[PDB]
Amino acid sequence: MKIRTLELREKSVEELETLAFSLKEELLRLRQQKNTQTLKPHEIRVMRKNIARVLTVRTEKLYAEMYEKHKNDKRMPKDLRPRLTKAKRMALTKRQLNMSVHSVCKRRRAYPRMYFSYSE
Amino acid sequence: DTVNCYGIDGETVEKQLEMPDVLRVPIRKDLVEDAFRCVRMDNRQPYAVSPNA
Amino acid sequence: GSRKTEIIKTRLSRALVRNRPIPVWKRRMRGNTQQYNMKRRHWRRNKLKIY
Amino acid sequence: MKFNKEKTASRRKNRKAHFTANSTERRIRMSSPLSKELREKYGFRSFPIRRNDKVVVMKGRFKGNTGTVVEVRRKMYKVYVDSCEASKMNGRKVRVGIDASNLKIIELYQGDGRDKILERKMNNRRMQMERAAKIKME
Amino acid sequence: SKGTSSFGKKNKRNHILCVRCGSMSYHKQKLRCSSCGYPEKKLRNRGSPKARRRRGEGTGRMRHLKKVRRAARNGFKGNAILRALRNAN
RNA sequence: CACCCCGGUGGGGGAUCCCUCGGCCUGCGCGCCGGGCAAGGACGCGGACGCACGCGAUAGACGGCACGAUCCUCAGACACGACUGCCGGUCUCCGACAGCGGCGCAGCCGCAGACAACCCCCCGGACUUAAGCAUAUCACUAGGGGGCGGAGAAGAAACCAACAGGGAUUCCUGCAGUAGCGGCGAGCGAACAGGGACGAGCCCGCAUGGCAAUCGGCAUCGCCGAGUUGUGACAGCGCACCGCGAACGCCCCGGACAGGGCGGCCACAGAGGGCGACAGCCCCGUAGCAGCGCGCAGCGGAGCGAGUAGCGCUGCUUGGUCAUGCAGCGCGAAGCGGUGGUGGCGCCAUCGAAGGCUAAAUACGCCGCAGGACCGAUAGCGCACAAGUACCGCGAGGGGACGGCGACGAGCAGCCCGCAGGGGCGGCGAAAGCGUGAAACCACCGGGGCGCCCACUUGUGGGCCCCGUCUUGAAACACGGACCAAGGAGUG
RNA sequence: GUGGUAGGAGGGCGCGCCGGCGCCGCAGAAGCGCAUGCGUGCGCAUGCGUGGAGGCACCCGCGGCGCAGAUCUUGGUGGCAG
Ligand SMILES: [Mg+2]
Ligand SMILES: [Mg+2]
Ligand SMILES: [Mg+2]
Ligand SMILES: [Mg+2]
Ligand SMILES: [Mg+2]
Ligand SMILES: [Mg+2]
Ligand SMILES: [Mg+2]
Ligand SMILES: [Mg+2]
Ligand SMILES: [Mg+2]
Ligand SMILES: [Mg+2]
Ligand SMILES: [Mg+2]
Ligand SMILES: [Mg+2]
Ligand SMILES: [Mg+2]
Ligand SMILES: [Mg+2]
Ligand SMILES: [Mg+2]
Ligand SMILES: [Mg+2]
Ligand SMILES: [Mg+2]
Ligand SMILES: [Mg+2]
Ligand SMILES: [Mg+2]
Ligand SMILES: [Mg+2]
Ligand SMILES: [Mg+2]
Ligand SMILES: [Mg+2]
Ligand SMILES: [Mg+2]
Ligand SMILES: [Mg+2]
Ligand SMILES: [Mg+2]
Ligand SMILES: [Mg+2]
Ligand SMILES: [Mg+2]
Ligand SMILES: [Mg+2]
Ligand SMILES: [Mg+2]
Ligand SMILES: [Mg+2]
Ligand SMILES: [Mg+2]
Ligand SMILES: [Mg+2]
Ligand SMILES: [Mg+2]
Ligand SMILES: [Mg+2]
Ligand SMILES: [Mg+2]
Ligand SMILES: [Mg+2]
Ligand SMILES: [Mg+2]
Ligand SMILES: [Mg+2]
Ligand SMILES: [Mg+2]
Ligand SMILES: [Mg+2]
Ligand SMILES: [Mg+2]
Ligand SMILES: [Zn+2]
Repeated sequence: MKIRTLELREKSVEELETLAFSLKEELLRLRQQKNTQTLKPHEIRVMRKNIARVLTVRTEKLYAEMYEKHKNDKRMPKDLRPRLTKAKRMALTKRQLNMSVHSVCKRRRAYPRMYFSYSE
Repeated sequence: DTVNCYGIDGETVEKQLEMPDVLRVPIRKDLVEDAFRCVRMDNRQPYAVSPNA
Repeated sequence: GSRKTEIIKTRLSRALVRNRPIPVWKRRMRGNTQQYNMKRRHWRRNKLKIY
Repeated sequence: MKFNKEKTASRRKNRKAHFTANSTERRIRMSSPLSKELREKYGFRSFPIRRNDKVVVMKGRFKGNTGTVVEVRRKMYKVYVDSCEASKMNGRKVRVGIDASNLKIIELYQGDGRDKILERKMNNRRMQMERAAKIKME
Repeated sequence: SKGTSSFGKKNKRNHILCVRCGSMSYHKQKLRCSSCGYPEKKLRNRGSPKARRRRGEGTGRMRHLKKVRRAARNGFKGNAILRALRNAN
């Protein structure tokens, strides 16, 4: 947690792409020092994890950006649709299940639900 | 044979009831044991080994 | 046998790096009930099925 | 009796829940009673023990000793109090592990936001006592 | 002849690594795995009642299924970043 | 001297007992896979990392939120959030294509693969029972193939009935081990009722003709397409959902109090677990306490089902009997037809097939949860342990064994000897030193010499062949038995 | 009055657990070893040693309830055999 997420929200998506490449370089210099010399035990750990932290903030900013790009799209990208289940994505909608023929509409309209109470 | 009904004071007799005829029934100790044996195995839950075991 | 496919050598390398004792710092960990690696494999006694 | 069917009275599941408790639950299970001087201020019965807590030992060999908590270890459930020690052979003094139930907190540490956590339990206890007072009023 | 002498000639290896199931059961001549039946599309009908216990579903990592159990438990709310964006509009 | 027997000490081994983060069973809940790349696999990923488990090049905690001080073997990390929890990201590669299919289709989609308990469709045994056996039985099972779903299938009468008539399906009870089938042998074997659970009903087709009023797609209010070989209709949903929870002191014993004794206290809490012995009051807990909203609009209604029904033949099936069902083939309908335990014909009675949908009651494994007159490490799952692991098999596959110090605070290496393993004096601890430590067996020591029964003055006499078993008959030159522990067979 | 195979019957002993009921246990439970006693017998009780946390008796109820054998099963160990 050497690189904090608070600073990564300020950077842009392509600015996080360059940061992950720059942090990958420093990890290669750390893996050099681990082989040749000693290192503090979690230096490779920390630099590996803030590469992941930069890339996560990159992904989280990119999901937010791509959603507002293709929000009012006819077909949104599959990334931005909710991954329910293949069966649940192929389910009929509640509007489609409520679809009934004209005779069922007229009958429910002409004979609606009654609210009543009985007593003997 | 009349029984007292006590208050929560525990000493004052409030009513004096007659004994109900249930409590004057001569006890058949064998019959209460025979019924207790079958009543005890009303909540008897099953046990078995696994059929593959 | 000095001629092998890419899959054979990767499986042979994975069998080789696996075949090592418990690192000695693990014997000082609490709750470490393992004293020696019981899954050690010797090349003459135990065969690998890498064909 | 326990009338909640969804909680276990099972010994096996309660014992497994104790030894495979996670670290958040193991902190709660390592609670310790307060003194009466702390309970007049805070009100709650006990609180989870922490490092730098002043503690009087209530049971065991060190019973009646006072000292600060210098080490809590959640796995194996042991609180190590300053001035509750035993020597090794090489003269090295080791703190002796005491269960948290055998310790009573004399002075609560309040440094690392713990005064917030004490006041959160204190206020929720005070608020829940107000609801039970109104319900018994009605 | 029949026994100890004939075992010296057993230096062919007929069943090699299957690319689908990873057992050493893919035959070279037959070009079919004896365990899982690759390259048939459906899995081979397992030859024993215990073979499902060794090789079936749940005996592996269940990488997608453990995720979809966790999403189903929470109500399939899905991606946490996109969840707040659909909630705002 | 050896040998044998008995005891003591020490071995040997792991029985017993006590324990149990495990199993088993029952109930309930859930019932959610997949080109958005599944199941499964391969290969990689930890600072020191083999196994296990976790994970995917964002590779041994990446983000958000909650939590709030430790994690630990070393080194280190940590309020700029340790350890955690919940959810989400990332999620290599092999493994679902000679792909197949839908839609005018700039293109957009679907199918495949997994799951195999439950359910639906097809295929379909034999052992077995009949004291043989062939039909029968096992069994319309096992098994194989295909296919779904959270249930499925079924389902709104071409039904039951013969009454004073009932009224979808499914399930329960019951009819009923009955009618009946059956080398009428073995055996098999339903239905209507009556009672109940649960309840629910609907639709397409022959829709206007003063104009397809209908739909799909798009780069969208306009094109293009479908379509007259005929398109056409909205009543149901959603959110919220806590944190706190009462009450104990002294004395004794002890390594330690939860024990004993005395005295209290709380209880809508005396369920259970932890804590150095057995705790209502030490801890975790336990009893106890909290809801709501938003919706429903219109325009046809007599439409009707053919290579079918039925008949004939055949094969299968069924309790179904001069045919119950199903199929194939031949024949092939009607305006009235079907049916009436099932020969034909006639009556009378009762329904309307050959098109479609339909909740609930019903079934069920994994998994989650909760229980139990279950089992307690040779038991219980194969697995309480690095178990579908080690290991074996070319392969399909096969498949074990192994639990326990203590207050997880101490439990060491001081001195002498030995190259060393170690030994001896010591050391820690209440003790054990990975609980208890039976027997077989063994070492040494001590005592004694029938293998047993009887008798007594204990070494003599008298009596005794090896048990089990089958057998007319066993000491048998009948068979099984080296020893010991544990397990081990009339149950449901 | 007194034998007894196959066999039937009765009454008890013993084991795991149950509903009760009397109790016991760190001042030492079960288990185990050796003794003594009781008992026709199944078996029971005690003493001492060990052990270190549970157990006993009786009445009830449930039963996977009693072993010398099965070329029994599993484990251990002998003789053979230095
Ligand atoms: Mg080679
Ligand atoms: Mg070899
Ligand atoms: Mg050859
Ligand atoms: Mg060949
Ligand atoms: Mg001896
Ligand atoms: Mg054993
Ligand atoms: Mg279950
Ligand atoms: Mg994937
Ligand atoms: Mg993180
Ligand atoms: Mg399929
Ligand atoms: Mg059979
Ligand atoms: Mg026969
Ligand atoms: Mg026979
Ligand atoms: Mg025969
Ligand atoms: Mg499904
Ligand atoms: Mg259906
Ligand atoms: Mg039959
Ligand atoms: Mg129409
Ligand atoms: Mg409390
Ligand atoms: Mg026909
Ligand atoms: Mg008619
Ligand atoms: Mg009739
Ligand atoms: Mg119809
Ligand atoms: Mg044992
Ligand atoms: Mg076992
Ligand atoms: Mg062989
Ligand atoms: Mg021992
Ligand atoms: Mg005879
Ligand atoms: Mg003879
Ligand atoms: Mg004999
Ligand atoms: Mg002879
Ligand atoms: Mg023999
Ligand atoms: Mg036995
Ligand atoms: Mg006699
Ligand atoms: Mg007899
Ligand atoms: Mg007993
Ligand atoms: Mg007894
Ligand atoms: Mg038995
Ligand atoms: Mg025996
Ligand atoms: Mg015998
Ligand atoms: Mg031998
Ligand atoms: Zn394969």
